[PDB]
Amino acid sequence: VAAERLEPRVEEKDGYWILKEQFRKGINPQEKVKIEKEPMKLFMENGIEELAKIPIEEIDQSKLTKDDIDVRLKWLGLFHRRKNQYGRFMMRLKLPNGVTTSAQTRYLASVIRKYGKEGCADITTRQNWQIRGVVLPDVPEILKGLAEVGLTSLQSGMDNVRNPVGNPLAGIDPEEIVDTRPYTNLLSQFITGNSRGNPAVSNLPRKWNPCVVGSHDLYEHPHINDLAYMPATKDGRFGFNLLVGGFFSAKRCDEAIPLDAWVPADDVVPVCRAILEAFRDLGFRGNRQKCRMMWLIDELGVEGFRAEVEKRMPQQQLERASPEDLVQKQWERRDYLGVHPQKQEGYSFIGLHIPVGRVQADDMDELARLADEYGSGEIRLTVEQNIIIPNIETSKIEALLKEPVLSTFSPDPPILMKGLVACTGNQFCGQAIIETKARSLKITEEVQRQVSLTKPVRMHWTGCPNTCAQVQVADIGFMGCLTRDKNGKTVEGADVFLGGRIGSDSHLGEVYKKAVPCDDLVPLVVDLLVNNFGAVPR
Ligand code: SRM
Ligand code: SF4
Ligand SMILES: O=N[O-]
Ligand SMILES: [Cl-]
Ligand SMILES: [Cl-]
Ligand SMILES: [K+]
Repeated sequence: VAAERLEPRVEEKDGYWILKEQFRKGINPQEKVKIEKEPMKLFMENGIEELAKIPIEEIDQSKLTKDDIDVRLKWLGLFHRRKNQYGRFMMRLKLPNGVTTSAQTRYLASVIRKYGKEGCADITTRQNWQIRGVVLPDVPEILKGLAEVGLTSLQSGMDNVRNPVGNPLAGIDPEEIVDTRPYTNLLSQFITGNSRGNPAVSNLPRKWNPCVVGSHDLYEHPHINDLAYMPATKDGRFGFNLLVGGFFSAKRCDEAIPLDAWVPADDVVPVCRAILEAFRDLGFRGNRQKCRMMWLIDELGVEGFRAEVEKRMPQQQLERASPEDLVQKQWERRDYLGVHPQKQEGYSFIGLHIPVGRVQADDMDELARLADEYGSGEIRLTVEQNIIIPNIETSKIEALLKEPVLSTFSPDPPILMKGLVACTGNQFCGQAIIETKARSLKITEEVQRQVSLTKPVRMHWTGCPNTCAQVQVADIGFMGCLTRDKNGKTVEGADVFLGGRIGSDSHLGEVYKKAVPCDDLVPLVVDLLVNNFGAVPR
């Protein structure tokens, strides 16, 4: 690698970071959008106020403003559903560690309630909230309303640092390694500039996913994050070994690799900053399929990339990885659904199944009511698109289990539902090839009617090769495709994946059988469960 390759390609100009004039050749169209107008100005210079007043039909008549609503608004967490729900915006938060309050939940419910049939909300595979139905004229008021209740939607889409994932049992599990909340909180504060915007990390070549591990279970999926903090003691000091570059895409899925770096616990933010600066400064900005950070690591080599991180650390210090980390390889991932005692004597948490992560406003209000009546007004989201209500006095559990809403959001649903994960799909997502959420529920219900089993089989449904629902981690994964029935008619189908493992002994699954019509999946899956996962026909 020539020394010229290491020249930073972006520069700070008037509070924002822009590609240098000599590093603009051959850039992709998204890079051109970012140069044409700085997306962060919509928030930081209140550009949204005037934009929101322009009728959408008028907005669509010019490239600049159409790009504002279709692309730049993703820096404010707003996602125009142009193809499948025209004129409506999905809105996505920052929610470090998946932690929400009842007041925040009620606020979000109040926003979606306004939109009637166009509104609903979803828990995401980064333990985050998305709300739906938003119209552009309401955006300024919603941004103000979010801030009022202590929420931000900043930098949650496009070429930004995505939701910092942590241990859903942080602070409450007797078996936790380290409470991840302080760290994910710090990361989110750093990323968003304390909810004011942080332009230093908002012009990346591509999206970038961070997580902080605090569980032996590895609930945080460190193997598939761009930066994963693995708790590790080194030379008598608590800190983190760092894994880098994990990612999924249509073209390529790769597990994170060791940076060969350990940082003291207090250096979590400094090293996040150093890694992001190196990625921002040096990353490829051509073909979008080759812009994730792993591609830079491969170009420089991991040692070459490490040197770039090291030079950007305070005092240019970056220790080598600790020989061992604190995560115990002797471990079985634990079910968190149901009632579990906390480390605080006399308290329990309850994990509740949210079918395919989908809720309506009334459901949100009810969950918020439960968290207030039974817990501490806290609702935690999980990456399987479920919830945990922590901090419940154990003597209240008997009454809680009788609450009518628990018949819908159950502490003990059938085992296949416990592990079911599904992306948005074509109800709202323009890239989706198939409908996912309704279909996956229907198929799973039919499968479980036919077989019983005791193994916690994890089934993931994703609507297109972007694999937002992570089919490569599943015991059985389903990737949307179009295929053909016996008469040659177009039908929805799935490419079926097998081989995904999570926890310490992680492994990426691969296509097992292509082009299976969705209407033919039940017998295939029933047989796979009996033959490979110990299921028994009813
Ligand atoms: C909501 C969510 C799936 C869900 O049902 O839970 C989701 C939904 C979408 N993803 Fe994703 N992704 C979601 C997690 C993921 C993950 C999983 C993860 O983070 O562990 C991945 C795979 C892992 C990874 O990225 O390394 C993922 C890979 C993508 C990709 C492919 C990235 C790539 O490098 O090629 C895109 C397309 C892109 O960014 O170019 C995409 C694009 C999109 C968009 C924003 C596309 C769009 O504008 O329509 C989807 C919005 C649909 C909608 O209305 O909801 N989404 N997306 C997840 C939101 C997470 C969050 O709260 O921030
Ligand atoms: S996997 Fe495809 S269909 Fe599903 S939410 Fe992601 S982009 Fe949309
Ligand atoms: O928002 N899915 O990258
Ligand atoms: Cl995006
Ligand atoms: Cl679209
Ligand atoms: K779920």
